[PDB]
Amino acid sequence: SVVLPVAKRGEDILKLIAAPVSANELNSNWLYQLADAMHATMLERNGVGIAAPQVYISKRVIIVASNAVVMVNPEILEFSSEMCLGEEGCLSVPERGQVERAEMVKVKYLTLQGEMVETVFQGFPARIVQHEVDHLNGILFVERIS
Amino acid sequence: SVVLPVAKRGEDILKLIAAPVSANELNSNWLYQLADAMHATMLERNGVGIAAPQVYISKRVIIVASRAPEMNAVVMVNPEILEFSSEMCLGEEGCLSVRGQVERAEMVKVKYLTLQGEMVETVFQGFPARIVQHEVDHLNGILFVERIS
Ligand SMILES: CCCCC[C@H](CC(=O)NO)C(=O)N[C@H](C(=O)N1CCC[C@H]1CO)C(C)C
Ligand SMILES: CCCCC[C@H](CC(=O)NO)C(=O)N[C@H](C(=O)N1CCC[C@H]1CO)C(C)C
Ligand SMILES: [Zn+2]
Ligand SMILES: [Zn+2]
Repeated sequence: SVVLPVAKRGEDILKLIAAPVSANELNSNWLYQLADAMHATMLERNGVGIAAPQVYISKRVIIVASNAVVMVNPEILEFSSEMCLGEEGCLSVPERGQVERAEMVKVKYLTLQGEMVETVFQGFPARIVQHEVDHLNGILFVERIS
Repeated sequence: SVVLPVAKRGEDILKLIAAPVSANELNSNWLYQLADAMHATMLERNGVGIAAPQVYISKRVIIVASRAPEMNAVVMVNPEILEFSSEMCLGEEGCLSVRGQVERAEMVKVKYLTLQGEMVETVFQGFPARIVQHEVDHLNGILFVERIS
């Protein structure tokens, strides 16, 4: 049910490298409750994704929802050299911007139950993925512009 | 219960000022679960307290659980030390995230919220007072090794 407070540009939490979710957390009430609160917060703000650092949780959890998918410890395995520009805004940057992304990405991640999945995204979902994974590595979208 | 991974000295999560728990989070399953995982992790690491930043959660939640006197564990949300005593004690401190000597106030008066969100004000003495000072230092981005003076 909970909507979490969101960190804004300037706050140091957003510039860290987020720590991996551990094995013990997989399939826990702990992790389901985190994911649920992140999903509620994204919904309240009209987001199509969210990353844990943005709700002060320095853990590698994102949600992508252009059904909403929860990804634990995601890794982008390859980017296409084919690029595309999209307009991005960020819940943490209250300034929107035109940003180049790989048109396609191959990604590996864990579900909340801890099952390994691998998949490709194209177009907008793929931009969402790259934006959220950027949050996990301490990067805001404005740093990908200039 | 879940045992969580713990940040060690030189991870920058430990150097931030942790954000206050919001009103909407009080009395939520979210918060009960966070506190439960913190509690399990402290027990499994043989600590006598824990702060949320140590488990990568940049939020103002601590647990004080001396064993040293023995007390029942207390969870404190948005804790605030309203008064430190002029009296001081010095004793060996170590941290799940790092030992040596630290001068602490011998008494502290602390105001905090329970997990339901009830306000409580309590005076700690001796070692529990040191535990509180240490955990609140974690919330403000300070490790005890910065206090070996
Ligand atoms: C675009 C790449 C993904 C950005 C995801 C963000 C959410 C966020 O900050 N995640 O870290 C969002 O939903 N942003 C929205 C957004 O940019 N949207 C919403 C629909 C179209 C798209 C492009 O402007 C609004 C809320 C600013
Ligand atoms: C005022 C001291 C408070 C220290 C709290 C730490 C745990 C911690 O890092 N919390 O943020 C701890 O449990 N440290 C233990 C500790 O210092 N103990 C355990 C029993 C008594 C005392 C010995 O000095 C061990 C793990 C080294
Ligand atoms: Zn964002
Ligand atoms: Zn400590």
